[PDB]
Order: sequence, then structure tokens, then C-alpha cells
Amino acid sequence: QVQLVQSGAEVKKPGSSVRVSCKASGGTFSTYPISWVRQAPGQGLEWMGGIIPIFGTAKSAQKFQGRVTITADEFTSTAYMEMSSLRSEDTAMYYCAREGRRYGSGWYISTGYFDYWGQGTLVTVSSASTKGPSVFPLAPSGTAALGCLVKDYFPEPVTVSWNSGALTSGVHTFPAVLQSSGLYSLSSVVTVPSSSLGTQTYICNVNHKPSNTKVDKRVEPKSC
Amino acid sequence: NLCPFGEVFNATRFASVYAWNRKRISNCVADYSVLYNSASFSTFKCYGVSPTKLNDLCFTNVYADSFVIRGDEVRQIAPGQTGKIADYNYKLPDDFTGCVIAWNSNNLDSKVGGNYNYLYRLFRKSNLKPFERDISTEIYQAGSTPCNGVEGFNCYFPLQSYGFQPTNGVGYQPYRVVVLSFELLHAPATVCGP
Amino acid sequence: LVLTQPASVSGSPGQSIIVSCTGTSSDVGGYKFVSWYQQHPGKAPRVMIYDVSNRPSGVSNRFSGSKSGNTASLTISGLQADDEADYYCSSYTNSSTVVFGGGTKVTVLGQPKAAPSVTLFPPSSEELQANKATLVCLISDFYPGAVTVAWKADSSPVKAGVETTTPSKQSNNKYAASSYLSLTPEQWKSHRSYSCQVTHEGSTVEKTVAPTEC
Ligand SMILES: *[C@@H]1O[C@H](CO[C@@H]2O[C@@H](C)[C@@H](O)[C@@H](O)[C@@H]2O)[C@@H](O[C@@H]2O[C@H](CO)[C@@H](O)[C@H](O)[C@H]2NC(C)=O)[C@H](O)[C@H]1NC(C)=O
Ligand SMILES: *[C@@H]1O[C@H](CO)[C@@H](O)[C@H](O)[C@H]1NC(C)=O
Repeated sequence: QVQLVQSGAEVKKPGSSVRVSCKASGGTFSTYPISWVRQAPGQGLEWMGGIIPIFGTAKSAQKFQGRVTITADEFTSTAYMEMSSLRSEDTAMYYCAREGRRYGSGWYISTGYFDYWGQGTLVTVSSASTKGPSVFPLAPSGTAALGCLVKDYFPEPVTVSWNSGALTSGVHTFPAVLQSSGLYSLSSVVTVPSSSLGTQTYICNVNHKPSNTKVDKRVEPKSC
Repeated sequence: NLCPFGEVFNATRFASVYAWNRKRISNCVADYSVLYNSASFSTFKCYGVSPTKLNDLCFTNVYADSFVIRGDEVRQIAPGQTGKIADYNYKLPDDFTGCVIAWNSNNLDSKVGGNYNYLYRLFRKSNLKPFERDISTEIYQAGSTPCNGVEGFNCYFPLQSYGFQPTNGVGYQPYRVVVLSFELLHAPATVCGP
Repeated sequence: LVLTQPASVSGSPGQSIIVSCTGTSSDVGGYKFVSWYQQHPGKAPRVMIYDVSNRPSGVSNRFSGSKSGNTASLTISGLQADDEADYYCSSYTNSSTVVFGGGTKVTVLGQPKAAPSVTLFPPSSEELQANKATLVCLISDFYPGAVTVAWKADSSPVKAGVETTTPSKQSNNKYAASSYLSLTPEQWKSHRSYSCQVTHEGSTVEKTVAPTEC
């Protein structure tokens, strides 16, 4: 029942610094190695470093030395990654990853065996400012498709649920597009019975954490 | 110049039993019956003496060893006991001259979802000698295959965490323990009663 | 340092495939500390193999690992559509670091072909009242995952203001794609009709919407 829960996505200006947190629950924290692994959008995994809290020992890849600090708070069961002088190439999903085993003192920090992962934290390095999304309904008229269009937001990510999580079957939330305006837009669709169009409620719940915004949009059938 | 027993008993954090803390107490006055005249202590058992006599006795030193264990292991903090704690974590001598004091710390050392920060040694090649402290962290080789510092089959990490949740049975709830040992050297005695 | 993996490996259902991962004697060829991770879209990686060939509990025995010289290999047997994912090798190094391979996308070929269902959404009244217009062409339940999208105003081709997503895997192992045609309200009012044309495996489907549809 070990769980790694990471802090929320954010945007940071170039040259500033970021702190990502990962709280570990449901098991021993101090004796297990913890690593940080980042993934640029559409790119591969890259190991940043790791720490064994009880030993006070740490190790980072050389490209991250002097710029990345990995720490641990044993009393709150929380690992931390801190990155200074942020560049746009630091835009990535940052993952907390616990080692699948422990090592004796004087041995390895991590050998690359990771059992539990955090959910990931999207850090976007940009000088553009956040802006909340604009949610519009895609109304329906067998089965019928409906959805909502989440328009003109920055940065990524946006999460979409339906009926507060009670509607997941038949749901597809598309990848966002980068419009020429520099803002993001996506759609989320669901196919539903047409007999249910007059009675069942369909509400799309959009969360944009970088703007701390939540938008509920009711999607009603068009009767014109 | 009262002995700083409040530093030990009223400490915010306690040590894990495998790395039990030892504080020396010297050149002070020790009014012992502030304690024992306290119903807060669920265990207060002295072996070399009885504590109402201790306000009338003098010692060269007094060592206060503090740590946290679980309820059903309190019995192990006594001379001539066996078990995981007595064998691998904290051992009292048979000729023990001192007191063992302990109280339930469920409201401090337990947490919703479980406090896993307190550890104990679960595996060791041999039993501890009296007052021996082992803070090593070598992978325990249970079988014939060397471990090379990597936990796995027949190769166990030596320390385990207690699982302290507020709803644990009393035998599994945390208990804070202070062991006072009374050291009498052939030097001037430095701690006394009033 | 990036361990060398093939960019792409494909197989048919029930087939056995192999993902290779080549390093040097200072990493892959120097230690038994090679692991293999599976990553589906939008999810964290999941360890499939560790220490060359050890399989964690909960991982199907269809996955196995081996290593010789500087090259480790993940063999996936009885290929299934849900095995479609990115697979990364990881290795310990003589600098005491962990390095990953570049990743291999595993795709299952030869599943039953599916024609794309297409729904074309006209601009919502709320967006028009916000002084914008977006036509949304949504494409669902097709396989293989490759389509072409064309937009027509009346019968004239359009490219200005069109953005199309790369097909994404649904939950039923089919594919879906999205295409957007951005118009001002005036352009939307100004035409008789608008059409989205989706071509897939020689088939072409067309959907049309009109501002006067009410
Ligand atoms: C870690 O390994 C590198 C690389 O080792 C070399 O390449 C291997 C594939 C294998 O052929 C080894 O025998 C090689 O030595 C070490 O870097 C080398 O260091 C030596 C000694 O200074 C030098 O002559 C080589 O040119 C270096 N090669 C490269 C590619 O840099 C490195 O020293 C090792 N580090 C540790 C801490 O052991
Ligand atoms: C701990 O605190 C209580 C309350 O202040 C006090 O009565 C007690 O004497 C203290 N313990 C010691 C050993 O001084």
C-alpha cells in the first residue's frame, strides 16, 4: 500500500528554480532509495539522481550536478527535487520512483530497479503567463457522440472528467493541439445512448492546475 | 543543579530502538520520586534497588537510555529476557542495577495511515552483549549465497519499521522507554538524592 | 549516455518479438543491473524485468529478459494489443549512475481493420457568442491508426486554420483522431456548407454541417 503522490504541475520562468515534492505513504520511507526521472514531452526517460534518506547518501547524473538538489524529509515521508536556472529544455514530466529493493551502506544508490512511481509532475519552463481554459459544449442531436471543447489554455496539462468521474466508459480525451496563437486546445468526447439524451445529465469537469481553475460545463442536446 | 531528567523523559522525539539514545547524568541532584509518584508510567521496575531508597543513595554516574518499542515487547526490557528486542536491539545484563520506565505513546508516535519512522533490527548473526548497540546496515546473509549489499532472496535488509497506527491493539501500540543504569565507580560519586 | 534501442518493433497477435538494448562494457556489459520498463500513454513506467531476467510478481510470464555481451533483450511472447506501448531498458553504470535506453515503440500489426466513425460538430452557440467559431471533426474506432483529413468550404479546399492530432489509442485498442477548423463567425455564416473528409485504408467518409441547419 505504498503510494507516491507528487505536487501539482506548474509553469516557471527561465532562469528561476522549481521544487517538486513526492510524499510517500503506507510503508517505510527512510530505508528505501528514491530516484527522480524526467521525460521531455514525446521523448525518453532520463534518470536525474537518487537518495537513500537513512544513509544521507545521494547521487546525480553529472549533467545535473550543481544544478539539481535531491533531498528528503523523513518525518513527513517526503522526497524533494529542486532545479535552479531553469531552461526551456527542462520542460518535462518529473517522476518520483522508489527502488524495488534496498541496499547496504556503502553500496549502490540506485541500480535502476524502480517499483513504485509517483503520478508525475509537469514542469513547463516558459515566459508566457498562465491562462485558464474556455470550455464550450459539443452538443449531440442508436448512439450519439457529445463532448466539450477546452480552448485556449496555457500551459499543459488539463484534466477532463465526466459527471465527476461517474462517466468514464466510452470517454476519449484527445491530445491537445498547439495553435498558432501559442495556446493549447483539446476536446473530450463520449458516445452515449440517444434515448438518454433528454433525461441523463452530461457535465464535463475540466481542471487546469497551473491556473488553479476548475470549470464545470453542462452539455445539453440541441433541439433546433 | 537538578539532574536533567526532563530532557530525557520529556523529549519531543525518541530514538529507534536499534539506535537507542544514551545520555550521561553526572554532577547533579536526583530527586527520583518525582517519577514513580507518577501514574503516567505504565512500567516502573527497578532491579538493583527500589526507587524510594534512591533519594537516599549516591552514584558516580547515571545513564539514561531512551528508545521506542511496541507494547508486547516492554517485557523484553528486563534482565534474562529473549526476543527480537532483547537479542538484537537492546540487552540488559543479568546483574542489572537500575530501573526500567515505560509509558504508552500512541497519541504521539502513531499516525493515521501509519508511522513507519521507528525501526528495529529484525535479523542479526549473534545476540547483543549487555548495553551493546548495533547501528550497522549490512544486508543480512540468511543463506549460503553472499549478498554483495543487495537485498533479495535469502538476503534481508536488517532493519524493519514498526507499523504504528492509532487503531493498533495495545500490544502493537508504541511505548517510550527510559532505562536508568546506576554506575558506581571507585571515584567520587556525583549524583545523589536531595 | 543513451543506450541504443530500436526505434520501432512490430508484430502480429500471438507472435513473439524482441526489443534489444545495446550499451558498453561500462554499463550493460559490465553489470547484471539491467531492467525493462513498460509505459503506456499518459502513465508512469512500470517495471517488467529487473536484473536481466527477474520478473516481478504481477507481470505476465509472456515477458522475459536476457543479456549477452553488451546487448540485453526483452522477449515478449504471445503478443496482445494491450502490450502496445513504449519499452525502455535501464542500466547501472561504472559512474554509479542509472542510464535509460532511448525507448522502443511496440505496435501490434494485423488486428482486424476498422473503418472510422466520424462526427462533425458545428460551432456552439456559446462560442459564436464569444465571437469565435470552431468546427470539430472527431474520428473514432478505426484501425490501423492512420487517417488523412481534408476540409472543404462548400466544395472549395481549405487549409487555413486547420489543426489535426496524431491518432491516439482508445480504450478498446482502436484509434481516434481530432481535427479543428478555426473560423470567424462571419466566415461560418458566409458559406452554404462545411465538410470534413476522412480517408482511411482506401476508404473515404465525409460529414457535412451547415449554419442554416435549423
Ligand atoms: C568508466 O568507463 C569509461 C569508459 O571505459 C572505456 O570504454 C569501455 C567501453 C571499455 O573499453 C574500457 O576498457 C575503457 O576504458 C572510462 O573512461 C576511459 O578512461 C580511460 C582511463 O583514463 C581512458 O584511457 C579512456 O579514453 C576513457 N574512455 C572514455 C570513452 O572516456 C572511465 O574512466 C570509467 N570511470 C570509472 C570511474 O571507472
Ligand atoms: C514533564 O512535564 C510535566 C509537565 O510539565 C512535568 O510535570 C514533569 O515533571 C516533566 N518530567 C520531568 C522528568 O521533569
